[PDB]
Amino acid sequence: HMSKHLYTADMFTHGIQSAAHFVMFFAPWCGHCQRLQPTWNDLGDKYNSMEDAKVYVAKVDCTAHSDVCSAQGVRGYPTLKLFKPGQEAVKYQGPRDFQTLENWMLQTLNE
Repeated sequence: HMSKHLYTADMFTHGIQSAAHFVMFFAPWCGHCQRLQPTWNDLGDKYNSMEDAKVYVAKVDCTAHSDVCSAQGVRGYPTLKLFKPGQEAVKYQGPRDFQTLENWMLQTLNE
């Protein structure tokens, strides 16, 4: 369930410079991260396949890429960041249900 929408370090570095990304930094031992996996998969399934996609939904396993999580100043798990090419990243804080996540992502995209 956590295998879906996983990015490599290289995919992350280039992806966040090519298009908007809502990225989940997580750990397999993170209980909140586990419960969030199915919602994040739905978000990815809906948006990552869209034609002419303006946003992409991805994951970075911190236990696989500690160097990436360190560089992103990750504090606590999961950490939800929206990256926009050129602009500065925004850490999401708030309820983690599908409707709220989607609405915040959409509002934050056009700012």
